Amino acid sequence: VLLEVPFSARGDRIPDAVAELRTREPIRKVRTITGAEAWLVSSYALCTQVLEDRRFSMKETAAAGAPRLNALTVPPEVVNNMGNIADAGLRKAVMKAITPKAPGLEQFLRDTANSLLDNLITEGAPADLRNDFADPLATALHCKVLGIPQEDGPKLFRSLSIAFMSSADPIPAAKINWDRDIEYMAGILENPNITTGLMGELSRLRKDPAYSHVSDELFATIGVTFFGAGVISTGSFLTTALISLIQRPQLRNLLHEKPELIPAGVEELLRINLSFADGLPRLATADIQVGDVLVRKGELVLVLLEGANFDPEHFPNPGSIELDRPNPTSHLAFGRGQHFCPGSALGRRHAQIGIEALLKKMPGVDLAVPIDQLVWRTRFQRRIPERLPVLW
Ligand code: HEM
Ligand SMILES: Nc1n[nH]c(-c2ccc(O)cc2)c1-c1ccc(O)cc1
Repeated sequence: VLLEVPFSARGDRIPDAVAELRTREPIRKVRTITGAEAWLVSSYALCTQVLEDRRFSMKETAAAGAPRLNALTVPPEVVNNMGNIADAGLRKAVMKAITPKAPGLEQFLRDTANSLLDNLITEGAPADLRNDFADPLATALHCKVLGIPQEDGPKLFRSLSIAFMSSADPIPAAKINWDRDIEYMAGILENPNITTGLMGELSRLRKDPAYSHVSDELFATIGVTFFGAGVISTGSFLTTALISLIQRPQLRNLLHEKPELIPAGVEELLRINLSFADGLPRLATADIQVGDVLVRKGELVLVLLEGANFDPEHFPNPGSIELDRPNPTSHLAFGRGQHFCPGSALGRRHAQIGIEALLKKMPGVDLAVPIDQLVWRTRFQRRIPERLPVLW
């Protein structure tokens, strides 16, 4: 049969297959889990082209009858969430509220990381660094950034193992959790105690005359989607970064010894990250030449981030973490172009502070199981181990 995507849910190694495709056929046809055909793009040059040409549309991926990567877990209008935010005149305000720059926010991240780590040391090895460190760090950060109660984090988080599924078919639970989580965020907008963070800001703008015709549904949706995307993305990235560090003891020791190099190491950890389980989907809105292929209007294109980020033509010795590259932020871990991640700085800070805190508290961190014993989540939009058992 035609080559099927994805190739592997493992987030600890890139398949050899990826370099062979990039060399032989850096754009080629594949079949997705729904049985649709798509073009898989796997070189830095071609990934960048697709991402920088808006005629490859994000929004149009949601059109009825399109070839699909996977089934929607959001309303179709939510695929255009950033466009809807810009159209409501809310982009600057949202972007400002999710920077890691608010007074106290970095200290709160540090404090939270340290407390989680003290609790694991009290309890004794083995510790699970996903469920008991990275994901609670992510969840606490996002409650603080949104201005919502910390104690509401866990129930919101538990929606995410369904919300970020990569399924061939619609998921009944996704609707149940979406509607419940929208109702919660609508209640937050009406709650006078919520005066800080992204929700406190949205709540003020909602009652300002310049935003009187912005819908209550959009305001709630921003809350739900920014919580879910940020939590899943920071928690998953930090988890798989910790694997890459733990398996580079020389690097772990360098960063421990010289923590000022942590921002450069996180940037390399981003470059090499396999967190995104699928290419980023786009729908062609015109006939467009990409390499040796004429992509036709209506066809699905999948931009393979690791294809670009491990391309030796751009990043020589791609599989090695080198802290002195001349082009260190030029990876595609946060995307490129119109839909460049709005949370990028926040994501970087979360990882930096989590890593700094772990290396200080557990300088001897190591896996407590052979690496092949990690259980990789399937049929999900992220690659993540179900547990990350460590000792120190
Ligand atoms: C290390 C952490 C993160 C990584 C690796 C990541 C990665 C990405 C990538 C690759 C995209 C582009 C998707 C595409 O073009 O199809 C994206 C978009 C997005 N990110 Fe992130 N992200 C992270 C953190 C965050 C955070 C913290 C938030 C929010 C608080 C966030 C919110 C979103 C949203 C809302 C979009 C969609 C933007 C659009 O539709 O134009 N991300 N992210
Ligand atoms: N691609 C996705 N899969 N699942 C979601 C999502 C986010 C939060 C939820 O509670 C439910 C689904 C998304 C999502 C997240 C952020 C967006 O701007 C648009 C879509």
